[PDB]
Amino acid sequence: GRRPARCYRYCKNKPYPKSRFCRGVPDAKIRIFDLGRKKAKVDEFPLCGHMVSDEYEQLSSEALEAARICANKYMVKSCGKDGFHIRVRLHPFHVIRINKMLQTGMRGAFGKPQGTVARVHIGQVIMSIRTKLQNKEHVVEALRRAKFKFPGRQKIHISKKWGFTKFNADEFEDMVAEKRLIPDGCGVKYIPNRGPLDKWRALHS
Amino acid sequence: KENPMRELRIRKLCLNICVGESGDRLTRAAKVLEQLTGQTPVFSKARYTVRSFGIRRNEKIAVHCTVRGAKAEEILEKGLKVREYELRKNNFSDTGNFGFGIQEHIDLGIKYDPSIGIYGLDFYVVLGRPGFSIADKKRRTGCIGAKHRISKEEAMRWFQQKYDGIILPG
Amino acid sequence: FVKVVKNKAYFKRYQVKFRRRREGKTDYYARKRLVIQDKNKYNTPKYRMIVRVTNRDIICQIAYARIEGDMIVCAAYAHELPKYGVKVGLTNYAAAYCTGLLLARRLLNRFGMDKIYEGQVEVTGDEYNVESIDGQPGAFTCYLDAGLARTTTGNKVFGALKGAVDGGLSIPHSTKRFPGYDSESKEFNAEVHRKHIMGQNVADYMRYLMEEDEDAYKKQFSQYIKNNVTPDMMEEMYKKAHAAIRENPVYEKKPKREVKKKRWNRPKMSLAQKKDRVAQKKASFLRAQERAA
Amino acid sequence: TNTKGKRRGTRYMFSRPFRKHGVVPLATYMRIYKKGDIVDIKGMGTVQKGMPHKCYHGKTGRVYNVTQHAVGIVVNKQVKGKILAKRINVRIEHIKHSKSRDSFLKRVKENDQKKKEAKEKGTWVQLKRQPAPPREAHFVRTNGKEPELLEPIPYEFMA
RNA sequence: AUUAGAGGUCUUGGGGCCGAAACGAUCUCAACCUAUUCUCAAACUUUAAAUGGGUAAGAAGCCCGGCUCGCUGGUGUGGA
RNA sequence: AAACCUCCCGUGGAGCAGAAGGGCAAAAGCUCGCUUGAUCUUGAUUUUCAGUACGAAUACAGACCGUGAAAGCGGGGCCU
RNA sequence: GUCUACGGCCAUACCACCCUGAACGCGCCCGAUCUCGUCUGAUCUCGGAAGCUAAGCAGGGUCGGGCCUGGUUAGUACUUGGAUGGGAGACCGCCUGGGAAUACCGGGUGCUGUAGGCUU
Repeated sequence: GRRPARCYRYCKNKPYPKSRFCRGVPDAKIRIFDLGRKKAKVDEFPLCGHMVSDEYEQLSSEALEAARICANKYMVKSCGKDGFHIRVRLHPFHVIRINKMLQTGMRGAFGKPQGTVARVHIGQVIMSIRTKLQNKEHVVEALRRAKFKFPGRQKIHISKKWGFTKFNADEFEDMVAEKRLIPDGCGVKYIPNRGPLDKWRALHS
Repeated sequence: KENPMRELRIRKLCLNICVGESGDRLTRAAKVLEQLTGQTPVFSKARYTVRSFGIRRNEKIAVHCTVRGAKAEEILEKGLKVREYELRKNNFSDTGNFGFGIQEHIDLGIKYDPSIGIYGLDFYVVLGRPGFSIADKKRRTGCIGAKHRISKEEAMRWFQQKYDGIILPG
Repeated sequence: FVKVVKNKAYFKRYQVKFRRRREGKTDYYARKRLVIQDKNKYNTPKYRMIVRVTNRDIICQIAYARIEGDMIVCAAYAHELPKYGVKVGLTNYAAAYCTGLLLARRLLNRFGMDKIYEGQVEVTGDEYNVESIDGQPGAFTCYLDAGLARTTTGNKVFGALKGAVDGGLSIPHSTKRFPGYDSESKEFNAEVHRKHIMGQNVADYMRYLMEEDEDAYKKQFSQYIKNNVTPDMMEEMYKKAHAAIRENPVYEKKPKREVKKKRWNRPKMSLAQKKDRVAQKKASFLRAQERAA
Repeated sequence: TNTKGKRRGTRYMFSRPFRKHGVVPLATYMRIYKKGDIVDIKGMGTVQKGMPHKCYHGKTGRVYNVTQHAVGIVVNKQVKGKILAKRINVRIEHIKHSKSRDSFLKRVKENDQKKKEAKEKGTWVQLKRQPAPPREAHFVRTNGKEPELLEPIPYEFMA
């Protein structure tokens, strides 16, 4: 089938995205990046667990698809079918090439698009999971089971942010009281003091 | 205590007959606009070719003509006489203008003759206001501003107090 | 719905045109060809005659371009003509000739070149061009800045042009845009041009409204009736005006009186006021809300 | 191998700055250039006539000839281990007055000023520039306050 | 190039539902729009380094005075 | 849904023979009018470069013209 | 104080909406005999002066958008030079110097030359 992942592990080439020049690329194996009860508000899933990368390497689209399933499978058994929300925060955009044989050797050896891969950095979030803070030890096991589908090493970190938002869990609840944050579906909208005053009236009444 | 420069007037009245085909069928429709308005009309050719309609690129398919002054006002009085001084709320555009189509031109009172035939033309009134000449003068061109614009309803109510026309919804 | 065009992105990428272009006063395409001087001239000024006819006046200026802005060497306005006898009609063609003639003689008088370079004292309307006199200071030379005016035959900007060349300015021109160039046959008869210069074309229009309708005549000419300028004495009025211009083109500015130093405009609001109004608007919005509660 | 086109690789060099397209400001045209004027070259893409070749964009030369619309400049071009003072004819739009020489011209004035001055006074006033010297000895007052302590903050995993 | 939900309106359309029917209502499902949100670009970019490339740091320079010109010209003007 | 007419918004999202990049809004686009600077002739210079040619190009100068009210612009094609 | 004509820089000047504009001015506006040009005196050209600041324009306003300028981001990212530094590698730390960009948070909202008015 396809080569081992050792062949395409290190960020060797410049980013080679599927574009006008590189056409004919087969679709990535991962197509669904959010699953669980993704239609949930911001006030029921406070805890958020990360799988942070520690290596500047490439993660295949097949590893991303496999790790999404293995982490999905464990959460379904653990926190039911609707007690979490998984978000794969790496999209495979780099196209890898293959110089398949069948002799020509290296004459005109510019490969054809083989598959797609995601260039991850050091300290970059690979996959995130929000759930009730009760089920804390249930996500660390879901992410621990997902590391084995990935080359290199990764750290599992439980964020101090509230859910998938960019606000600390220590400051979230109050910033909703004085209405700096209005719940907007899966996320929240920050509201500054810069707009027209008529919008301020619409909130405080 | 309204301002005397805000009285809504008629800028122009645009009449076209889209025959959609060249030939004598059009040059005859040319002369109906002639002896109706009193001025030689201008032709308008097709932008591109469409097989279904039977028109080709740059083919002369229509003829139009614009009328100003009191010559415009009396033709509008003639056209609405055919429409019993009634229009619909959708006939008025949100830019302050309105229009309506007639079915035959002899309805205006002009005498038919067999050498010409009968053509249904199209009306479109462009309401105005003293000061709209700014947006098309060469030197210090400029817009008109919100207050001076003509909304849809103040165009319809103008049609009310002008010709006692009724505006039926539908 | 439909996508909004003028969004945040629209203004982030929007590049305004030049101020004089956004206002619609300068054609920078033609200005680039007018004002700039050849590089091997080195501060030799390139004078140009600016003619701008407005609704109630005619402005004739002469300027050369500098880095910090055009500099006006001298200017003549139509509202000065009442001094020289032209009471009314300060924007017609015959007035344009006077304003051009005034600008010329005023400029030469500031150069000590009024004695030399008289021009056409006996106005004819023909193709006249002043040439420099050897052994004397060279004749002044400028170019016509029509601006944005559509330059067709009989445009008033060429009336001031004819007034300038008859005053003693060496302006390159062709006798094709003058009123009198017959277009279909391609000749120029100076006589009909002499009519427009002495204001005869309007004189007959007063005579035309004599037997046709006098009430409409009173409506087209009111200050003509108020200043008692009948078509009889119009042609001699301009001839008296021209002679009064060539004999005293100097300009004496109006005396500048000190004024009470008041302010009709509204001063710009400060930040403390702008910031405090928001506190009142929000507080009043609340103290009006519990009244409903 | 690459092509030898004249405007090769000048996609950004001759492009107009952001939100600075359109008509050229006329002050560039009404700018005098005497002979021997130090001038720096900067190609503008709006005007395609008389553009300098891309190997002079950013170089600085001196004017030696002035025509109606352009000037002749003598620029130093390095060609494989030898410098060539070569002449180019570039139209005014791609030209600026170099402000590298003026700070010398300005410094000449005070030198010529402070020479005739303080000559009759006799006071010998330093003229040559001198590099930034080692700073003098001074006292630092700690009136009241005492220097606050600095200690490295402990690490905490960001991601 | 691209993930996800929100808030909109029939702006239209998809099976309908009580509608003969009706932008009237009804749950809708979609695209559409407005705010957000995840992820990128050797042949994208508003921004934008470090290293780097020119030029200048005087006597061939500055400052006065006078002549020459067929060049340039309101003007011993401009320039040389 | 698309024929033609009218109004409004419209920083170029069009167009400029072609590849792509750059450039362009009272224009370099579109539409008209008049035209043949796509002509005659010296040198200089740039590009590739050995700093040789050819090609292409840029500034001039001398003519003869075109156009425009004119400043001007034009010795082929907006530039590569 | 402010305007007109011609400008220089070309948004701190733009855009949306709202308010107020003495005097002069700029305009709208009134006409088509002549000049000139249109299918149409709408534009353009021309001749005017009854009316009006409604609009343009000018000024001001908006917890305005944009823009301009700071702070923050951050000595972070990146980076010159150096080591018989670490690490299986991928990469990382240190030494020696240089040093950013969003989000987020402030402040600002045209200066000005020549000529001529008005407020006498």
